[PDB]
Amino acid sequence: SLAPLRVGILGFGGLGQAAARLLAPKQEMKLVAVADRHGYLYDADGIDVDNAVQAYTQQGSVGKAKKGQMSEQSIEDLIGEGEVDGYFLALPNLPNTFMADVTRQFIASGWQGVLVDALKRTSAVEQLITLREDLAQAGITYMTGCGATPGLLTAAAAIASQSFQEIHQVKITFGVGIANWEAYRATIREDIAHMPGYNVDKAQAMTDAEVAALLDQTNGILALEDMEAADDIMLELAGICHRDQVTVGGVVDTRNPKKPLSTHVKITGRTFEGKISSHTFTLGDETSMAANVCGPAFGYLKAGYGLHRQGLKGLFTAADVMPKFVR
Amino acid sequence: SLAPLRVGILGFGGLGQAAARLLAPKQEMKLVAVADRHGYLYDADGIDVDNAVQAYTQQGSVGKAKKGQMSEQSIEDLIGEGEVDGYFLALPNLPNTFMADVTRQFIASGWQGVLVDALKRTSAVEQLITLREDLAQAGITYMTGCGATPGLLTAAAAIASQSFQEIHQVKITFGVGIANWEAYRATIREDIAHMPGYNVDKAQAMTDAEVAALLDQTNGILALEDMEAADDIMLELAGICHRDQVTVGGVVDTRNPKKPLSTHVKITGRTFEGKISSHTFTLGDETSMAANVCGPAFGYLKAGYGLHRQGLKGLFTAADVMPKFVR
Ligand SMILES: *[C@H](CCCCCC(=O)O)[C@H](C)N
Ligand SMILES: *[C@H](CCCCCC(=O)O)[C@H](C)N
Repeated sequence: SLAPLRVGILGFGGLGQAAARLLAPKQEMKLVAVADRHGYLYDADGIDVDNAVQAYTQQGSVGKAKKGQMSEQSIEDLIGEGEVDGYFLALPNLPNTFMADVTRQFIASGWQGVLVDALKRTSAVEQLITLREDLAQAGITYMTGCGATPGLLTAAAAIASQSFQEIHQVKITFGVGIANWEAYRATIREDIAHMPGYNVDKAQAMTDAEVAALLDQTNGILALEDMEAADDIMLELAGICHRDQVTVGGVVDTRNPKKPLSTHVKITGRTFEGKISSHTFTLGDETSMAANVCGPAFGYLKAGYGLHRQGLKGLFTAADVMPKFVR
Repeated sequence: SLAPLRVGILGFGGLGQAAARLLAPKQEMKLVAVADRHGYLYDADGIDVDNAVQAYTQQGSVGKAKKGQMSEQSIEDLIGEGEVDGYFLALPNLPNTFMADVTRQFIASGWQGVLVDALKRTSAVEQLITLREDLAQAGITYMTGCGATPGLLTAAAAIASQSFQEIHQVKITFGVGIANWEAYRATIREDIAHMPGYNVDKAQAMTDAEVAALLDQTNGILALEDMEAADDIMLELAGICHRDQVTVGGVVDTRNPKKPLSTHVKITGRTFEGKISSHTFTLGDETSMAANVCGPAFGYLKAGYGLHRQGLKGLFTAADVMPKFVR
């Protein structure tokens, strides 16, 4: 609180903006750094989040904020300009190697400290796993899949698993209600890619005409099933179950702020007594995606710094470490 | 699996017996050591659990098992006789300093490795907190309150807390159905001590006449409220909330194996968006007390060994560390 963790956010779409708002009341964490594609903002005294959001939404980049710098190498620039202890990578993984490529930038820069992502797709977390020794040698402590799911729900399953001799199934069912289309339309193609007959390339190339066309066919509801979702490999690496016993689905209602169903994870297994049973972890319907992604993300950044300060570098998942409550 | 964790159990009432049964199918953990008040059993090749339970239930001590040694200093003897990497302290805290006194024995012996308890009462965990430097200097890694509650539910609350700016309440409600009076009547006074107008001294002095008298007044139901329960100090030490915002209650049905209500923990707080909401973690009704106490206990022993192998000694609670799934 005399010595808060100095943190940055890379990416300032809806998620990074929400992360900035979440950090505002924190005593022991201070936002000093934001970057987007076209500009960055450093302030060792703490970001003016109102000014950064104005700049981004009104002028298209935080580079246009007071103290903002326009730059086409915004991330390269920001890394070198300021004392930052940990970054939240609130970047869409677009192209599908970008998170790994931003991370390769961090490795290349000679910067050390904590990185946290809220990656979703198994194949994305697999690219970060390939970098675990590169990260370790660099002196980076990297927390992967530390959002809502993967993240919060993955940790809940890892704890719930302790009652069982054998895990049979981990089933994640999420709900999202969109309150502000503005701070979502940037990322809707990420969700549509999981729709039947879609892939990341097909979703990303869609026009708003095609998006509105698709959404009108279901009153703005995206019912997603058997998603490529890194909870599977994270629980597998944690020794809890095989990735094939993990299934992720959910509902995003693009036309209602109200969560369309209660986010939960159900962990089914057999106990040492041979009894088959299930634990369920259910999220409150008034906890938003932002709260359930960004809250854990900074809890893992804080846990990560704890690991970093004890000399433990490399790659950790949300299934591997207990997140620390941030005040 | 070529090199399993060699573990012991101190105390062989219903809980220690259940812990022995839980370890039986494990590949990467091997039970080598049991002790009770009047005898001990060491076997580096792995305990015959059938023989140990026969001896205990039939002859009143594992000292009477094959390879068993009768001894009135059973714990002092066992510690010195065998290579054991971690012990589960499945001892009733009777008298109320016994767990701390057994732990002072471990500190005095020069033995190092992992200890785990399933203590319940705040004041008991407070006695272990006083010993944290003694433990560290001794080279012991001590995992306290690593049962069902405290333990599993405490870790669930620590994870659930990450969605919130401020915690308002953590409410734990547990159910226990007693299947076998035999493996419970030894510990029923532990639960009765939490009944209205009772304390530990009054409960412990009760005759079976007085117990049966009390139980007949409620068809064998013990409805317990605002218990002295270490989940409060564990979540406080974890920086999550004040101990006064933690409340523990539940129901033990002494006359039915069926769990009388679903064990759950409800975490209420305010999100960064100012919204009040609750997460709920609910246990399966066919997960027994044994599974939900002993499963986590060995998950924390395994996590503890991981901490020990990286040179981290002293005192950890279930709120502080992610338990590791034991195969
Ligand atoms: C990513 C998943 C969001 C999880 C929402 C959980 C909740 O807040 O209850 C979306 C689908 N892009
Ligand atoms: C200790 C508490 C047991 C917790 C039971 C939880 C469950 O298995 O659902 C007892 C009251 N002695």
